[PDB]
Amino acid sequence: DPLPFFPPLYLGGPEITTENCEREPIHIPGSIQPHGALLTADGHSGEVLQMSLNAATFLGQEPTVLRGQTLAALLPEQWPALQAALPPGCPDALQYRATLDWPAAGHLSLTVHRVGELLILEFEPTEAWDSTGPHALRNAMFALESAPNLRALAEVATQTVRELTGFDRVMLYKFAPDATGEVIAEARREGLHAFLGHRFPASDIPAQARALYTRHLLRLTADTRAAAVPLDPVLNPQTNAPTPLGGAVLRATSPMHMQYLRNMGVGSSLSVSVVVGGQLWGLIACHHQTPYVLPPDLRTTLESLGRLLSLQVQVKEAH
Amino acid sequence: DPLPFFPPLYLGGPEITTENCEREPIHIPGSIQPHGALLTADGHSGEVLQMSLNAATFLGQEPTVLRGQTLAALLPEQWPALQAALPPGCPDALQYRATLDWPAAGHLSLTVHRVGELLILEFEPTEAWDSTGPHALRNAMFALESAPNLRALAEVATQTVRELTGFDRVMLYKFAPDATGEVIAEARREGLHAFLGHRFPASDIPAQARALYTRHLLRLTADTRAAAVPLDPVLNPQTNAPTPLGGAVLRATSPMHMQYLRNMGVGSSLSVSVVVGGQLWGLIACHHQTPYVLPPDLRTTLESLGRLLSLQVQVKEAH
Ligand SMILES: *C/C=C1/C(=C/c2[nH]c(/C=C3[NH+]=C(/C=C4\NC(=O)C(C=C)=C4C)C(C)=C\3CCC(=O)O)c(CCC(=O)O)c2C)NC(=O)[C@H]1C
Ligand SMILES: *C/C=C1/C(=C/c2[nH]c(/C=C3[NH+]=C(/C=C4\NC(=O)C(C=C)=C4C)C(C)=C\3CCC(=O)O)c(CCC(=O)O)c2C)NC(=O)[C@H]1C
Repeated sequence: DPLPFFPPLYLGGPEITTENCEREPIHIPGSIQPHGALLTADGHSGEVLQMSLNAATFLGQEPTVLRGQTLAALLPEQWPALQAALPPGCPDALQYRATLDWPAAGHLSLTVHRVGELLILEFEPTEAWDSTGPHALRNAMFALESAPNLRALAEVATQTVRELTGFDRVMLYKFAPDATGEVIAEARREGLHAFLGHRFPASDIPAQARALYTRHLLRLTADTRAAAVPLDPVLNPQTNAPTPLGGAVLRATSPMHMQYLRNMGVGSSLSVSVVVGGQLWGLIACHHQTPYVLPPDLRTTLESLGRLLSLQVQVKEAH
Repeated sequence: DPLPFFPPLYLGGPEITTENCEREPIHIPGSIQPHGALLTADGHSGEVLQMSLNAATFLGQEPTVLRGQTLAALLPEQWPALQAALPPGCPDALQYRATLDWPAAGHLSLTVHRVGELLILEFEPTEAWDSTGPHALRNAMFALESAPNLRALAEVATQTVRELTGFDRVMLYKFAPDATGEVIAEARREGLHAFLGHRFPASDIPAQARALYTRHLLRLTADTRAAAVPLDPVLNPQTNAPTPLGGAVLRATSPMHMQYLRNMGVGSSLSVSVVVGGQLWGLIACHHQTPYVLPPDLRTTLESLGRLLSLQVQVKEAH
């Protein structure tokens, strides 16, 4: 049961310290990570309402020009499909995805979700050969199914995610009822110090983060030294209030957690929730030594693997 | 516990009737469906040993020319990857998949699996826009997870598979302990007669088919009037014995079952096993009124959906 959040910094909220960090409003940082661009749009008319300041880098046109234009004009070939896929009242985790062409190498991957009356559109560069078929997940299911017990399932899950992603470290981090955690399996690059069997205080993943991670099952920091890029305007004009970004992987990471990652020598981090009977059971927690953008198709594969693993854990815990 | 099979027709076995059909060797028909091509190759040297008679249609070169050539020569860009993906002793259900270019429209999809010392290579045409992302499955998982009980899960599963495939009819067919079956959910085109709630004798899916369907989880008939195309030579030269084709979706369907489908007015059929605690629990059973080749990526998506559904059933039955 998390504490209520304080206002974010851009609304005069307090600075976050180790004394108050359970109240950081991590879902509304009003900014994104710089490896992609974000727009928000009215859910009915498709009018573009907010834009990340870096949008020209990815979209080819300046934020000041794009604002107020409709998606019906900007994305004539996707707007109907997008509307149909995300009707009013749909779950905020439901996503529409499409691949767009862009004057640069590879393509742009577009991911969209709906929060209330707002559509949130994420654009990130993707290379052609950076596709992952349904086979990745399909082939992986076999070894997960043959695991004879919970610990063996955990060991195969971390090895499989490391093989699929190439991350330097992949852990299964299990929560105890007091919200402390333990690394119960780990696949890692030879020579990296082991976190296997190590336990960590509840404060390392505070209660509002655990709540968020029960609703939105994947999040990441692509570069633990990269500065966030503001949304402009920072408030959603529909509401004159902050834009919820929990459902966007481009959401800026809490600075407190960015410092934690840097202190561990981590250049890139990603985790996927394992949710069992509606409760946060654990995380598939991944590190890389250097910045790294896991491709959208692979992130989606990892999400599905998380759901599979949650069901396999739920089956085994009943036994 | 199925009866032992008789020899196949091409080894002088008996004709199959309603009196002996539990002994039809359905896994070794020595032939494939005509919408793709099949080769078999030695698992170590990659020498091509058998070829479907129609291979020139898909590969551009005549069967008589391709035989005896090595995959190292024929597929220089895939042979190393293929070898690495399917090492000796790997599960016969494990697959390697790749998309090849071919002088015709779209591409060729290549699917490979290993049985003993043999590699079995299936080639089928696929269109560019016939790709299905990991998102299809990922988005589908939500409604399956929210289903409040087993029957509701069944209803959402059939509707979801019908939405993903466009099939005229999608059923969940559940086996009873006496191997009879019941259609426990059904999504169908308006106006088609309902099979919902109908029960069927065990003989409609005989014991050797149920055994096969416990190991190889997807099979189909793309055109219920299409004649099978022989493999040549029909016997695997490694063994001087029939080539097991259970793991190839291009395997020719039992003529008995083809007639059953025609009697039902079905033009195309596909099913996916639901396997719970290693036992065949049921099938996701699909019909179309006319011939139809579900694309490889969508078939793989359906496989994964079957595994997901099996785990969700297993979770709910425990409760
Ligand atoms: C006073 C505030 C604190 C704090 C805040 C915080 N932590 C997170 C998110 C995560 N913390 C994680 C912790 C671990 N990663 C590890 O590798 C290990 C052990 C080896 C642990 C215990 C993880 C996995 C996350 C999830 C994010 C990710 O996978 O990178 C947040 C939320 C970040 C966000 O989503 O914006 C916050 C606010 N952590 C602290 O220790 C104290 C100082
Ligand atoms: C004497 C032999 C018989 C026989 C053989 C047979 N049947 C199958 C495979 C299937 N039969 C299925 C039956 C149903 N489909 C339906 O729509 C309904 C009810 C509405 C039923 C009861 C199904 C679903 C299959 C699986 C294949 C598929 O999905 O199309 C085989 C094996 C075919 C193969 O894989 O080569 C065989 C040998 N069926 C008979 O009724 C008797 C005459």
